[PDB]
Order: sequence, then C-alpha cells, then structure tokens
Amino acid sequence: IPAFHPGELNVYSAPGDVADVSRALRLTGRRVMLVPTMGALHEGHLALVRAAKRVPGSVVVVSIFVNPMQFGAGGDLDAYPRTPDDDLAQLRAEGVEIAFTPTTAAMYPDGLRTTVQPGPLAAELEGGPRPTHFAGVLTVVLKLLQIVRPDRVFFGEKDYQQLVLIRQLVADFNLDVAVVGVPTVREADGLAMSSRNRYLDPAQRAAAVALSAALTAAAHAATAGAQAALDAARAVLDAAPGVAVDYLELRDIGLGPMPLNGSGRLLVAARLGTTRLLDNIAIEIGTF
Amino acid sequence: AIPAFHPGELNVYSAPGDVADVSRALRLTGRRVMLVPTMGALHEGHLALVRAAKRVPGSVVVVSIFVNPMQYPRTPDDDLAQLRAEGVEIAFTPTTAAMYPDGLRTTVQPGPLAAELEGGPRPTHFAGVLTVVLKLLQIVRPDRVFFGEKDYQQLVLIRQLVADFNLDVAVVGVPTVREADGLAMSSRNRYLDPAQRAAAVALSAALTAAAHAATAGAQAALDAARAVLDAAPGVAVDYLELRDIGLGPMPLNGSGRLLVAARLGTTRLLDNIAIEIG
Ligand SMILES: CC(C)[C@@H](N)C(=O)NS(=O)(=O)OC[C@H]1O[C@@H](n2cnc3c(N)ncnc32)[C@H](O)[C@@H]1O
Ligand SMILES: CC(C)[C@@H](N)C(=O)NS(=O)(=O)OC[C@H]1O[C@@H](n2cnc3c(N)ncnc32)[C@H](O)[C@@H]1O
Repeated sequence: IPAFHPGELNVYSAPGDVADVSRALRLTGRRVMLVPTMGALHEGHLALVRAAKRVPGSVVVVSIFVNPMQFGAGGDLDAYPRTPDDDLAQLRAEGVEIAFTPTTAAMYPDGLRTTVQPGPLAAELEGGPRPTHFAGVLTVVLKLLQIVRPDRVFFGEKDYQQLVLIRQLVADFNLDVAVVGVPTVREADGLAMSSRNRYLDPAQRAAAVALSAALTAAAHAATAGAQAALDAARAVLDAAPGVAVDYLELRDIGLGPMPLNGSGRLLVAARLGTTRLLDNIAIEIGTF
Repeated sequence: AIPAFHPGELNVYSAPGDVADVSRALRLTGRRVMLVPTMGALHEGHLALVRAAKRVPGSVVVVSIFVNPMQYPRTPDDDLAQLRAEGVEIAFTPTTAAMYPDGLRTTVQPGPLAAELEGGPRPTHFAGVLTVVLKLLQIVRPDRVFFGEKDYQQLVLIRQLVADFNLDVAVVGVPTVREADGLAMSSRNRYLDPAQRAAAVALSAALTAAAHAATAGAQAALDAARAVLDAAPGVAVDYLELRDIGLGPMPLNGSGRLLVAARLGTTRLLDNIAIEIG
C-alpha cells in the first residue's frame, strides 16, 4: 500500500492508492468519513469537514474533483473556480488527514460508458433545463463511494435536491453508507455561502439577501398556511432590485408534492445578472 | 446482533440486511465470500458456477435466487435441495418488494454494447441485469462474483459495470456447460421437439467448426459456421457475429469471440465460442 502519515494531510491522486489506504485504515478500526467536493473550499464546505471530524475515531477523506459529466452546455466546466493551493491549506488547518484529487483520465478512462440513471426527481427543479446534470453527479458520487468505501458521507442542505437524490442512490443500490446532511452555512445577513457568490458585484451582493429573507419570512408566515408562506416569499423577492426568480416551490421533504399541511421544504433559484443563486429552508405548515 | 449462521448447513435468508450482516460477520472470521447470482430452476450449468466458487480456499458460497421483473416455472424446494447437495452454505432468496421497496427509481444505464446483439430484440434487458447485479454486489459484498460464458455479452457488460463504477470485486467467467452433443445447457432446451432438438446441435457445431476453420482466417471461420447453420432445417439465425473478446470490432488477427442466436419455432437459443484468428 502507499504511505499514510497520521495527524498529517496525505494527498492521493490515484484511485487505487486512496482505496488501499482507506481499506487499511478501516481494518485498524478507524471509521472513514467522506466529504465530496469540487474544490474552491469555503466555510460551507468546512462545516461538512467539521461534522465528519467530530465522529469519534474518524479519518476524514475530502475528495476534490471537478466532474466534467455533471456540467451541461458550453463552458460551465471551464468557468468553475479552481483554487487548489488554498484548498489543501484549509484542509491542513482543519486537521484533515486525507485529500483525494483524481485526474479526469483516472475517473473516466473509458469516457461515459456505464452511468447512473437517476429517478424522475432528477428531471425537475435544477434538472429541468439540465436534464443530464444529476446523472453526472450520482455517477461520480457512486464511483467515489466505491473507491473510498466510507462509513458515512457528508452533503450540505444548500444543495437540497442533490442531497435527496443521493439518499435515493444509497437506498436504491443498497449502498452500505450513512448519508449525513449538514445545515447550510450563511453569511452574517443570511446569504447562503457559495463559490458563485464571488460573481456578484456590490449591488447584486446587496440584492442577494432577499433569497434568505424571503425564505425565513415564508417559514414564519407558514403558521398561516402554505399560500401565506408562498405569498410572503414572493413579496420579498418582488421588492428586490434585479432579482429574476427561476422557481419558488414548496415541496414535501422528500421533494414530492407537499403533504396537505405538514413539514416541507421551500426552494428558490434566482438570477442576479449572470449569477444563478440557490437557497432552501425547512417549512412547517400550521406550526409556531 | 447477527442472524443465526450454522456452518456446513444450507442457511436460507430472504432479507437483504440479514444476508448482509451474515456475509460481513463471516468475512471478519477469515472466510472469502463468493457470490453466484441465479434465477433458480438450477441445472448443471448453474452448478458449474457453484463448484468454481466452492474450490476457492476459505470460500463461503452465496447463491442468490431472484427473478428480476426488470430484466416460466419455479422449483424453490428442488433448487434448495440441489444447493444442499453441493454443500453451499448460503442461499439468498429475496422478494421483489425487498429488492425494489421504492419501485424502479435509480437504475444503471449500461454503455452502448447493451443496444447490440441481445439488446436488439430486448433494448432494456441489460439495464435490468446491471441494476440487479449491482444491488446484489452491494448487499453481499463478495470477494468474487461468478457468471457463465454462456451469456457472454452479459459477462462482458458486468465486467464494464465493475470497471466503470470502481467495484472492489473480481468477476469470474465460467466455461459453458454442454450436453453430450455440444448443445449449451439451458432450461429452454426441454421445450424442443425431437426434430428441433436435432437441428439445435448446429449452433454448437457451427461454432466449433469456425474455431477450427480460423487458422485459415476470419472469413473462413464465418463461412464455415454459416455453412453448418445453412445445413439445418427450421433454424432462423438472428445473428452470427465475430467480435473481439470485449465485443468490439474484430481485429485483423488475435483473439476473438463468435456469437450466434437463432430461433427454433418459438424457442430462442444462444451460443458463443473463443476464436483465435490465424
Ligand atoms: C461533489 C458533488 C457533491 C458536487 N455536485 C458538489 O456539490 N460539489 S461542491 O463543492 O459544490 O459542494 C460540496 C459540498 O459542500 C456543500 N456546500 C456548499 N456550500 C455550502 C454551504 N453554504 N453550507 C453547507 N454546505 C455547503 C454542497 O451542498 C456539497 O455537499
Ligand atoms: C441473475 C443474472 C445473472 C441473470 N441475468 C441470469 O443469467 N440468471 S440465470 O439463472 O439465467 O443464469 C445464472 C448464471 O448461470 C449461468 N449459466 C446458465 N447456463 C449455463 C451453462 N450452460 N454453462 C455455464 N453457465 C451457465 C448464466 O450465464 C448466469 O451467469
């Protein structure tokens, strides 16, 4: 096997390497935590890291890979922020012991051959205009799960539809891994932290508070029912300078069609100039 | 707590979590878990897979029996009896509802080979096969998984699954078991009337002739097989194709595979054979 130095950051590029190291560690009793990322790490990613780190006797594997398969059209791929130096320094600071940084050739030696076909949820919301996006995501996440074989895998609630689809993947293929959702990390004014936030100028940055404002307003209005919750969110988004709403939708927590008046998730996607922002929140209908 | 396991006896589990728990406990005790996926109605062709799995030192054999609705009689008690007689220690016999508790939701989409040959008449067949095999691999987590060369295209697509999804299992293909005259063993053979069963020998005869004709090249191999099939009455050839061993285009020399499918009345038969060109 390759070398592993405990209490140090170990960086592996080869899938076989991180696989052997993970397998070895699992036999020594350490529980293996996996945090899949596309790099450009910020505080939101670090909350997943810290959630992983908190599991007693955990070894934390953070993968960094920009997956060509989940990008669909033009140059979303070439436009994705890549800050690899900073990424490894943050992981060192967090006391993460393993970074997995595979090449495209190592992940896709045969191009797109066998792939994962998600359920119908992948055609909705984010999947609407990007009908192959989630197939890309679930395919890469399945591969990472098989390479690393973790006990638990960590995803943010910020990408709630992704989190849900990953739960379906784990259930539907009988994967032996626990999926842990981690609450969204927000700036001081409520803005959901995202790498995309850097594409916002100072005007747009100011208008952007509206997504989380609309959602939290909705969450409190919801004592008055679903229509009140939705109308409150919409009013806030309409009061906001140059925020173009793509969707604002209230669903059950599994992203089915809402109960009558139960527990749910309110999701929004909006454009500020060229920058598409996402946010979501837990909603309880008729409950203070 | 781990379900009861009695060594040297046939232990039957219907719940995925149960066989998962048992397989995990056994590997920890120094056993090597071998998986043999079947749809039951076992014959000597299936038992060859079993015997291959058994001879691995330290092996514990898991035979799954599950009829996939995603990819016609049944004998549960007789199947279990055969496994008992082979000395298999675990049979996994789940229900459709246990395997598919949420219906068909996430599935495996095979590569383009799935659209070819057997995927011609049945264009969603291999999607069903790869999905269920992926599920059984995750449930049992075997060290090795066994498939017959009889279903060569199936075997090749399973190797593609294992490669593409980085699965940590060895895929072992087991030679086709044949009747005394060379007909590949299949439950479908019993449906053949005496004339059809006589004519059916032409598939295997055609392929072995080709394998021997191939010292004279690719075209001589193909022409030999076609002549043999042309000498049989009531044999409707669906395809006869020579490909490389991974089922790509045949290279000019080197190793190949010759595959045939044909219909004798209502019964469809398949066969294939290794070929070495020149
Ligand atoms: C690799 C695969 C999972 C890919 N589709 C992906 O989402 N890559 S990612 O780098 O954009 O994000 C990695 C993880 O960080 C999570 N994340 C991002 N921002 C936040 C935040 N503000 N609060 C909490 N969690 C967050 C995000 O939901 C995801 O689970
Ligand atoms: C579950 C999945 C594998 C499913 N598609 C399937 O094939 N079920 S099956 O019961 O019909 O086949 C079980 C296994 O037995 C193998 N098999 C059958 N006949 C023979 C034979 N004559 N010689 C060698 N091997 C043989 C067959 O190729 C397969 O790997």
